[PDB]
Amino acid sequence: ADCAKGKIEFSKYNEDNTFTVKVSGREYWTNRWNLQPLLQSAQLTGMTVTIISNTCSSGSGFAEVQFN
Amino acid sequence: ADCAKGKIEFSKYNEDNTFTVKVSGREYWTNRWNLQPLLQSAQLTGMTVTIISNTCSSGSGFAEVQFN
Amino acid sequence: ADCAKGKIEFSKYNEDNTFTVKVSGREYWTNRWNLQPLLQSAQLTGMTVTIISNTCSSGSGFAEVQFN
Amino acid sequence: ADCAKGKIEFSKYNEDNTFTVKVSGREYWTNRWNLQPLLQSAQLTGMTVTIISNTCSSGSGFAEVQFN
Amino acid sequence: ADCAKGKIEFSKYNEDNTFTVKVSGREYWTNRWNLQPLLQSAQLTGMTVTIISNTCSSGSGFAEVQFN
Ligand SMILES: CCCCO[C@@H]1O[C@H](CO)[C@@H](O[C@@H]2O[C@H](CO)[C@H](O[C@H]3O[C@H](CO)[C@H](O)[C@H](O)[C@H]3O)[C@H](O)[C@H]2O)[C@H](O)[C@H]1O
Ligand SMILES: CCCCO[C@@H]1O[C@H](CO)[C@@H](O[C@@H]2O[C@H](CO)[C@H](O[C@H]3O[C@H](CO)[C@H](O)[C@H](O)[C@H]3O)[C@H](O)[C@H]2O)[C@H](O)[C@H]1O
Ligand SMILES: CCCCO[C@@H]1O[C@H](CO)[C@@H](O[C@@H]2O[C@H](CO)[C@H](O[C@H]3O[C@H](CO)[C@H](O)[C@H](O)[C@H]3O)[C@H](O)[C@H]2O)[C@H](O)[C@H]1O
Ligand SMILES: OC[C@H]1O[C@H](O[C@@H]2[C@H](O)[C@@H](O)[C@H](O[C@H]3[C@H](O)[C@@H](O)[C@H](O)O[C@@H]3CO)O[C@@H]2CO)[C@H](O)[C@@H](O)[C@H]1O
Ligand SMILES: OC[C@H]1O[C@H](O[C@@H]2[C@H](O)[C@@H](O)[C@H](O[C@H]3[C@H](O)[C@@H](O)[C@H](O)O[C@@H]3CO)O[C@@H]2CO)[C@H](O)[C@@H](O)[C@H]1O
Ligand SMILES: OC[C@H]1O[C@H](O[C@@H]2[C@H](O)[C@@H](O)[C@H](O)O[C@@H]2CO)[C@H](O)[C@@H](O)[C@H]1O
Ligand SMILES: OC[C@H]1O[C@H](O[C@@H]2[C@H](O)[C@@H](O)[C@H](O)O[C@@H]2CO)[C@H](O)[C@@H](O)[C@H]1O
Repeated sequence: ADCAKGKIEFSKYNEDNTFTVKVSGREYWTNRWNLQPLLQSAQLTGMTVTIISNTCSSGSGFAEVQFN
Repeated sequence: ADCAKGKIEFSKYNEDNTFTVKVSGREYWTNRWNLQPLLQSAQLTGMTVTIISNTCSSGSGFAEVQFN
Repeated sequence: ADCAKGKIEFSKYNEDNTFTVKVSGREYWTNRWNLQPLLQSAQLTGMTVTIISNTCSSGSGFAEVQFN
Repeated sequence: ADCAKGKIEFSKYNEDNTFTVKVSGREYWTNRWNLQPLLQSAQLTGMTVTIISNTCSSGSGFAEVQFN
Repeated sequence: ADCAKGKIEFSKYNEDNTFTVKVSGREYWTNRWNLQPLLQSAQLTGMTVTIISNTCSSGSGFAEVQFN
């Protein structure tokens, strides 16, 4: 499902090396290392991202994301 | 063949780690990890890309792309 | 704890491959390779970063950081 | 030898994972993956590059390049 | 010691995978792969870099650098 669509409010590198982004008031994290620079680049340019996952409650993990 | 030439409309990181880009109204995906940052950079800067592949219908894979 | 929140005044690549950033007048270092490009991008763009660690005195290590 | 010195006219990711650039009307390819993002950045900012190799005819391989 | 401080005049990817930068009229090289994208980004944006090493003559190696 499309869990959230919006700008990245903040991003955060976590101690376990996962990466959290806050979109549409909800936080989601991913363990895919390659998405770190891609998500930060979207954040910097103010691009809209769509967090895609089976679980959409805040604090959930995701591994799929559309840029624009 | 040159399947599509134009700016990337959107890109998507897939759960299976492949990467999809939509160019000239058609979607294409690649499994080449090195293309991910090159494609996202082309998207953020509005570079014109030419998706090259023997299969050009929307939903097809590719591994070759020219950046202008 | 939130050790420092501000722009990165300088970053430095160390001989042991760790990376140091100076934020709010204090220096912090991290051994997480993935953070290097993220922290440099933040520095180049003037992003506000929050260094998160249980040890916040100048010269402390960290592995967690929020980008705003 | 200095094979070509000029702006990157176009770059291309090849199916065999090599990367081609066209400079001063000639095509050069490299198998050094680390060069890909460096060459694409030079291309985006319009920086002059000097392709260095012992073989300088169009279609030759290289692994050395000066930026500016 | 602080060997040189200024903008990167040019950078060069070498055949042995090392990376050279020219700062304040002197060339320095490093074998640290991680420094490549950091040094190139510094060069592209005009950041001031300070090359730190015990050997400061042109042609010397380094593995420590500050980005301002
Ligand atoms: C001699 C002719 C026999 C049949 O022709 C081949 O048909 C297949 C269709 O099944 C074609 O395969 C397709 O090739 C394209 C590239 O031309 C794509 O493959 C590339 O991209 C994928 C995904 O990124 C992989 O990286 C492959 O290694 C790439 O080559 C497409 O996914 C693939 O189905 C083939 O081109 C015809 O020659
Ligand atoms: C009397 C109480 C002692 C027990 O508490 C622990 O104390 C130590 C101090 O010696 C704390 O260790 C410090 O933890 C921070 C993060 O909170 C830093 O460690 C992180 O960063 C480094 C460098 O990048 C490494 O990546 C570590 O893996 C990270 O956790 C700091 O460097 C470290 O000294 C500890 O937090 C307390 O629980
Ligand atoms: C010494 C043997 C007699 C002739 O000298 C050598 O001739 C060969 C011609 O086949 C030259 O090989 C060419 O070398 C250049 C660099 O000068 C290119 O090789 C580089 O780039 C490729 C592709 O990226 C690889 O990374 C190589 O490792 C690099 O060295 C070119 O592709 C290659 O054909 C050789 O230089 C002469 O000494
Ligand atoms: O003009 C640059 C060129 O770069 C890429 O091709 C390279 C050489 O130009 C080309 O001669 C060489 O062809 C070889 C293949 O390497 C090999 O895999 C195959 O078995 O034989 C052919 C010769 O028949 O390939 C290198 C790349 O390794 C790029 O593929 C090409 O489109 C063009 O951009
Ligand atoms: O990236 C290349 C290289 O950088 C660092 O080494 C530098 C020089 O390459 C190296 O020659 C030099 O060696 C010095 C020692 O520092 C000094 O203690 C000794 O007495 O004399 C030699 C004289 O050559 O060291 C500098 C760094 O100060 C880095 O240390 C090295 O690992 C490597 O990455
Ligand atoms: O329309 C593009 C899609 O690309 C990816 O899927 C492809 C292919 O289209 C599909 O049939 C196959 O099952 O998986 C491929 C990836 O390995 C994405 O996964 C899709 O979401 C579309 O973007
Ligand atoms: O002037 C800097 C040079 O850096 C690289 O060479 C260094 C060093 O200068 C040289 O003496 C040694 O043999 O190799 C080093 C790299 O491992 C480049 O190879 C040179 O072309 C210069 O750029």
